Amino acid sequence: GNECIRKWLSCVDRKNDCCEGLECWKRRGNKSSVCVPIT
Repeated sequence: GNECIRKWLSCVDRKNDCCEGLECWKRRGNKSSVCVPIT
């Protein structure tokens, strides 16, 4: 099924929840870490 945080989503306390292919990246203007696409 689907048990993970999609892309471009807030991951304040869910850094290890980001879906496959994403990483909890901290922002500056947003002030809230979000799952970003990794290479």
